Amino acid sequence: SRSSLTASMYEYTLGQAQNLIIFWDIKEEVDPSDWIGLYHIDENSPANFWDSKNRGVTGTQKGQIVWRIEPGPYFMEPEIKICFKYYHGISGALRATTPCITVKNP
Repeated sequence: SRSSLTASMYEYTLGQAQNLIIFWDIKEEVDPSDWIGLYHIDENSPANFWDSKNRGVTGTQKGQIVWRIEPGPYFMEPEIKICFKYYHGISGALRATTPCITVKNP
């Protein structure tokens, strides 16, 4: 079994009761420098200084963080394509990623 980063749903409409939970299940022995970064699917710098998961992803192998996708400065488009990315802090090596999540803005 390999390291995985899955999500409750890969499509979220803004202003719904249904929230998006991010389930990470990493088989690698994790470092306390690990994190999940929330970046827009954008043809730009692969650093993509963007949103992220805070405390709770601080080098934990497996767990979940539920999050309300609210229409803020990050969510301006009619359909915001985002992706969560669990990086292993050592070398900043991408350990796991979610499919491109379609955040729809009605």
